[PDB]
Amino acid sequence: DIVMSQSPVSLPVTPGEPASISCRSSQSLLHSNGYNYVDWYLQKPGQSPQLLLYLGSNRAAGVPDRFSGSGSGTDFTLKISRVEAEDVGVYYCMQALQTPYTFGQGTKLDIK
Amino acid sequence: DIVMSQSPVSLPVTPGEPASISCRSSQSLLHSNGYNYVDWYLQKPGQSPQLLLYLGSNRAAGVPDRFSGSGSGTDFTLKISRVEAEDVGVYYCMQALQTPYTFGQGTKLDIK
Amino acid sequence: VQLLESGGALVHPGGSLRLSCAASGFTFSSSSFSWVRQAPGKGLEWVSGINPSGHDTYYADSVKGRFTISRDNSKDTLFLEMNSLRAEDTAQYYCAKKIDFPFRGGRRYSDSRPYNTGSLDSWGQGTLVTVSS
Amino acid sequence: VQLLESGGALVHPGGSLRLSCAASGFTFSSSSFSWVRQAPGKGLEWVSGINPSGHDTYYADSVKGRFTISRDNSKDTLFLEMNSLRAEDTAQYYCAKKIDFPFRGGRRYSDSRPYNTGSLDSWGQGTLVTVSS
Amino acid sequence: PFTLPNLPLSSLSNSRAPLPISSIGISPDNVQSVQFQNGRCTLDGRLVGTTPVSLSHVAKIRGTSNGTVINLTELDGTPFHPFEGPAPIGFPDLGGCDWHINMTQFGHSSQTQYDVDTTPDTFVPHLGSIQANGIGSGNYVGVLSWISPPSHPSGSQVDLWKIPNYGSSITEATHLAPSVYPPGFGEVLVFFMSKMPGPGAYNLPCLLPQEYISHLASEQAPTVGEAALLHYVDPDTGRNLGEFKAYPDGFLTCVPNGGPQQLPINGVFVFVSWVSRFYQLKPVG
Amino acid sequence: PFTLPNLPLSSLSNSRAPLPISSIGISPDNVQSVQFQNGRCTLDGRLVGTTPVSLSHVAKIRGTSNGTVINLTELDGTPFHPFEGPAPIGFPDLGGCDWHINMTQFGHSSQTQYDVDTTPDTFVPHLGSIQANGIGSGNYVGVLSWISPPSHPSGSQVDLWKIPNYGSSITEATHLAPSVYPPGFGEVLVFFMSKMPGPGAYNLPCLLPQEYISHLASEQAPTVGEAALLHYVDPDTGRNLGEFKAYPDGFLTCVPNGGPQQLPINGVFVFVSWVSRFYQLKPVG
Repeated sequence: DIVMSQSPVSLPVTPGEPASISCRSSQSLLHSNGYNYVDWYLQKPGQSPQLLLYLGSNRAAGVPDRFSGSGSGTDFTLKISRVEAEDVGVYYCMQALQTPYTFGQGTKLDIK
Repeated sequence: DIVMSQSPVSLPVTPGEPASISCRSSQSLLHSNGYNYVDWYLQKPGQSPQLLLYLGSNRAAGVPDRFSGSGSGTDFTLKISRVEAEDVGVYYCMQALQTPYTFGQGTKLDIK
Repeated sequence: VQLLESGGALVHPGGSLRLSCAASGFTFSSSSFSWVRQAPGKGLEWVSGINPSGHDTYYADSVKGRFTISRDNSKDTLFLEMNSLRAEDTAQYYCAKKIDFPFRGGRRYSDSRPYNTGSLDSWGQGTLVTVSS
Repeated sequence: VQLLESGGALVHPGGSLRLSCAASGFTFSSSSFSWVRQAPGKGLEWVSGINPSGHDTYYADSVKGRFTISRDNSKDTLFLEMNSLRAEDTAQYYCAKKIDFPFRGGRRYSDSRPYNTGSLDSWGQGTLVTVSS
Repeated sequence: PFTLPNLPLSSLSNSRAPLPISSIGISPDNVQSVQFQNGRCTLDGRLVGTTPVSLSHVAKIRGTSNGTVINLTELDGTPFHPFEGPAPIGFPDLGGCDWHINMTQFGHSSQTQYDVDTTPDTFVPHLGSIQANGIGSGNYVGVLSWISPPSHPSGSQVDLWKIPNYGSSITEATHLAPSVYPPGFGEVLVFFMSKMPGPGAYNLPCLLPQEYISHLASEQAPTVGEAALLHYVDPDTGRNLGEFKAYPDGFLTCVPNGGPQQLPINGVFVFVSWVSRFYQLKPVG
Repeated sequence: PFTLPNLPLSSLSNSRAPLPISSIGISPDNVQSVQFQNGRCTLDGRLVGTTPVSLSHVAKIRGTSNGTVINLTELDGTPFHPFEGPAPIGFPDLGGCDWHINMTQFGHSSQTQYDVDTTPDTFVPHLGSIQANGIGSGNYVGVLSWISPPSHPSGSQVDLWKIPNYGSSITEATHLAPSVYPPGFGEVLVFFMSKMPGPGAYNLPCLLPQEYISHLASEQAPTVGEAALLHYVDPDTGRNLGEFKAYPDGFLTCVPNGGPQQLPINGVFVFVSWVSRFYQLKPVG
């Protein structure tokens, strides 16, 4: 099925500086409706996963505007405009196009 | 058109004793729907007329159950079960079947 | 339902007048109205009537052709203008709202019900029109 | 949306267990759910999923035929029973509600919209299932 | 053609209070018949009882309070005659519970709480008069907000399967809507349950959603067989979830298997066909 | 077939507040376009803005208050994403006025008043958060009860022809419903006016009654010409009272003669035909 590779395994960043987490899918996540059925989840250390982005670029309930979804087709980028201290954790790119829903290995976004 | 005669011209009654005011129409006030399109209005001394009964026997808003409508076809009876002091006045039987709406000469219900 | 009438004044025989009935407290646009008059010492006599849309106006034979009933749905007003008055028209004029029945189903149901029924549930207090010299 | 899960306990290899997810604060009857598991130190892995009517259940290939997902719409509960457990299933199990989109027009409109979309908006805190001897 | 609204039940409203529908359920085994007055629109659109055509009238009272009695009017401001039904159109139909109504006025500020006990002798909505219970003088429009355990008889808990005593004692014809019974045959009545605010898990049952009532009233289906077999289709997938039957007095019945409380609320009642009233239903599931 | 509800307008409801319809009117000459978000259902049933399908959602907010901010949810309890429209479905659409909302809870007593100012910076219903303004912590469902003159800018009086600033500043796409204009040709927009409770003669305009919205949403008329010529028939008599035209974005327009404020409210909009958008209307009367 769909395998979601991510890059990098760890992304060291300074607070405030925009970070780019790439995720590449083995199949194209462009649906006919024009939306990219890729979700970006944030599992913080010690908590249950929470939906940050869905459908490529759309933000979920309570997601600040610093989280942006870019890219399409097969490669997508989570862009954090101003990395805060609240954003540390494991970011998973989940394919949402079809079951079994496959998550990526995750990028451990850590701050400098 | 419709002429509504009433009887009597004056009805002297004692408070509490049931009074019968007859009204006779030149045309039959029985409609096809089964209702008698005759209304009973009470004009008290010095006030605007108020609808007591409509459609033969139905009571209007705020009419106590002592006012009853009986009769049919052409002759109808306003029956006051227990005449009080609030009921003194001129009772008109208005034909409501067709325009011009003709009122009867009225019975001046007076109490002994 | 409150219906307030105004405009009654002494009119020269043959003059003119205009009685207004301003309504408050209910949907005026959906209520039929009627003007009735009571001569001094005589019984009630029904003068004219108007439907909600104002296109159907009915007149008594004694005032047909001289009185005109109309309505302003915007300002919630009912109107009766009087031309060529006679001493016979000396009377108190009431505006009465005809009885209404809630919707209760539609025209397949309501054409077998007694909803027209002519009856006047609410009345105003009337304005006195004395036609004299 | 609160989803509370319970039932996780140490199970003999090959035993059975039953994890329940009780929902409160939303119309449970109209929400799709999914069970996902996180092995200790590994990434998230999606286990099973169920629709609102409960007649459409989807399973991961590693648990197909051994886990059973069902739902009680009356008591607002979601259920995952586990039979013939293996040490590979040692994991924390979350019940997640799939995203919903308001009605917004009907099926002529919504079949061109991305409403299925798989995404899990709300998650429970998971119950730990350790399969050991 | 007879049609029911093609909208999910989650998106419709209860017919006895202005609330969203939360479940589909059955009656407790102690309750055989129910006699709701609101939510009573026959399948040919003949509204009976105190049921209005729009939700802007459901569970609303309008009238003039004298400080001691609220003289009820219709919601359009015109006077009320006992001729129509047991109470003004849209009057609340919740028995076995105390009403609480939010009251406002055209032209003024300051909404006010109106607590209504439906047991006492002065609660005679058929004579066009309910008790004021402290509501100041004036013309008011109020809507039902939340409910409570009844004040009499004290100790009884909420039984939303009853209707309030509308007064109208022995002599008069009460114009009450007739009771609706389970059509026998191992068939039980189905009720659309909406969560009422109140100190408990109050599931208010209604026989039809309000949008159903408006669709049946505006449509006025000329042809009614003995019953209308319905299916409860899931719109995302298109699989039938269980068959119900609508009787001409305007209710749905089904035979559970142990269900209808197990069905989701995001489905759509599609009118399937016209069936006889002896037609055997498959159990829910 | 495209159909509008065959119910009198007196019996329907406004689409921006749960209220009965009282008049049909036009806009003041200073207002050319209006941008209502509720009451926006195209003639093919595509609900846009924050318009719900039932009146049980109109002018209602549900959310969890932290004591400082009400985190809005959808009325079904599920979380809200800015993806749908400018605010949760059914969010109040009254601009130029202060809202007042009656708030209740499932499981508790004691309805509570919630006064809402729609001007301040913390009123950002697009980010799923409005100001609590004293509402205690917890999950609440509230309905709009009455309105008031705005608190800012002080001195301005009620202008129900505007919509509240839904936040969602420069960068984002606001999902606001597009403005609706008088199509020209001397035509002016027609608004269903319902009396709102409030310290004045507040006539709230809506483009379509709510039952119209539900009928168009459930029907999903496949075929839409350029416009839908309507007549406003008086049901008791059957005489046409004046022709209107419905444009596909879901509004009615007419040429007054001096209207449409002169028409009664007990009529019924019968869909007459499909016309072009240049089709000339007869003046009202």
